[PDB]
Amino acid sequence: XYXXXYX
Amino acid sequence: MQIFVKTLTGKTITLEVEPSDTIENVKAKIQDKEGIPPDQQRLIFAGKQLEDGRTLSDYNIQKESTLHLVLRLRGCKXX
Ligand SMILES: *[C@@H]1O[C@H](CO)[C@@H](O)[C@H](O)[C@H]1NC(=O)CCCCCCC(C)C
Ligand SMILES: *[C@@H]1O[C@H](CO)[C@@H](O)[C@H](O)[C@H]1NC(C)=O
Ligand SMILES: *[C@H]1O[C@H](CO)[C@@H](O)[C@H](O)[C@@H]1O
Repeated sequence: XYXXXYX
Repeated sequence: MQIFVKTLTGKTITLEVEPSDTIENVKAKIQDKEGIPPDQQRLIFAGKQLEDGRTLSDYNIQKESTLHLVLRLRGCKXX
């Protein structure tokens, strides 16, 4: 991880 | 045309929209009637989680329809 979203 | 937004509280609210108004505009129209932040609304209709950037006509939502105002589910996809 280390980013975000949400998809 | 006119639509209805039934909520968890069970209180039906009469909204007055147009075929051109986007879903987000509808959500924001609720912020004018109640004060609920649009960024906290999730309109469900016909077992579908209506997208923000998309008009009513795209969903074929016809006159005198009833949507559901639930709370945005924090997704678990992502990180
Ligand atoms: C990310 O969202 C998940 C739910 O979808 C949570 O379970 C998870 O704990 C969240 N992790 C976070 O770090 C949330 C944001 C925390 C603040 C980030 C500030 C940035 C780095 C400037
Ligand atoms: C995360 O993305 C999903 C995509 O299905 C969405 O349903 C949910 O509202 C999002 N959660 C947020 C923006 O916190
Ligand atoms: C979720 O998955 C998509 C796949 O395209 C990535 O682009 C995104 O950054 C995240 O990993």
